[PDB]
Amino acid sequence: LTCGQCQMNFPLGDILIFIEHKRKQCN
Ligand SMILES: [Zn+2]
Repeated sequence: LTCGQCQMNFPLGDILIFIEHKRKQCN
């Protein structure tokens, strides 16, 4: 997944990381 806030791209199977960032790291 890719998030503009963190401006980073992730390959398939790494969606878990995206959720964590948007959890408490993406405020
Ligand atoms: Zn983010």
